Amino acid sequence: GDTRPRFLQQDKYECHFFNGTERVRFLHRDIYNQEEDLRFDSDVGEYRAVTELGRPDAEYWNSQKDFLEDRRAAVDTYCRHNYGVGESFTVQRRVEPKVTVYPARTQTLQHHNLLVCSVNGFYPGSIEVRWFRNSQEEKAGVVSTGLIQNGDWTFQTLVMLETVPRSGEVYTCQVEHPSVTSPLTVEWRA
Amino acid sequence: NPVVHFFKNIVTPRTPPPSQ
Amino acid sequence: EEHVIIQAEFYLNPDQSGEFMFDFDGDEIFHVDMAKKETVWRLEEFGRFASFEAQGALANIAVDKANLEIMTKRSNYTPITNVPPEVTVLTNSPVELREPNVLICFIDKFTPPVVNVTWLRNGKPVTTGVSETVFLPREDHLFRKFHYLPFLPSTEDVYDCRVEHWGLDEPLLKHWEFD
Repeated sequence: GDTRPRFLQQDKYECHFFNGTERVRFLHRDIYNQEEDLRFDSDVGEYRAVTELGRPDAEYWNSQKDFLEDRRAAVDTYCRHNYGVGESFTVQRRVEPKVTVYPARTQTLQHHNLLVCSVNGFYPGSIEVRWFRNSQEEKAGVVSTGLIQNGDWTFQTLVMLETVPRSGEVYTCQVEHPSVTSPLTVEWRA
Repeated sequence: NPVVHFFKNIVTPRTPPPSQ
Repeated sequence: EEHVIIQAEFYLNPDQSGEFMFDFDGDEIFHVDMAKKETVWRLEEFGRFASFEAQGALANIAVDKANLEIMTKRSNYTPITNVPPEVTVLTNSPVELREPNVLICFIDKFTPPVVNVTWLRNGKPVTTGVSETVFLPREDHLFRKFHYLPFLPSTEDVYDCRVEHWGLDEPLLKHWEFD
């Protein structure tokens, strides 16, 4: 029942890495409530107000030679340093997907068959999941939940396939992920 | 001297008072 | 672009809540427990390769509070607009009776970063073994958050994730049950 006005202050120090640390872009974003008002982009070299609220600050910080020089070295002293420290368990993190196939536990339309290909606990998020009706990618009648974050450095994604149970058919879910040298496959005995 | 690797944080400075 | 590391911090008035965390491609590397004054690694293994002096975070937060006070006045005391959360409940993995699993309550796209989340089993609150993440940053400056509930699948149990937020007309309930 607390309806008092809230006032929020956010500050984000961003380090964007391209091709290893070949190219690094440092960014300081100051956000009031939900509006970024001040920003320091390593590509610009100085603070600049994004909204009027940051104008006073941009003018002040820029007039601070020492400070301004420190922020100009962030790409190295801050960004590359941290990247070096965390690379081993972040940039290099890799967890193989656990693939399982099964028919949806709930069905609407009863002559068709909803097959579910669950790809669980993988990392990085980059992944390719495809269906194959014996040796023909059923690019049609395929719906996916898209990439889903579990919040614990693992992703999951379900790719459903609408089918019609016919004797002799052997559906196969094929998964490609950077954690494996060859694609993972799981067949479904119809 | 095992050596410890620390993540570094940017230090946020205090905004000056508006004055008057 | 390939990888992004973000040091995200915030201070909220009048709640007087502050947060300091590091994000790597949308996942939390660690955050600092303001109360215990200690760094908390998202995955235990992280702290075995890196360290972070929590005192550094505490100093930044005290500064953020001081800066907020000035910004609040400078803005003519304009408060933040409540943006209600999107809530989804899912399982860590495909369920199977008697196989331990985890229920995930994902609270997304909301602000300010204050939310009350509760887990309900057959209508009664449950807290045994539950855990949660701090508020995670979004590029639009709203927030994300995860709540977890380990459980033993049962065809007789019905679970709810109950979410409260000032931007909601009523508390929200997201249902999940074996089926």
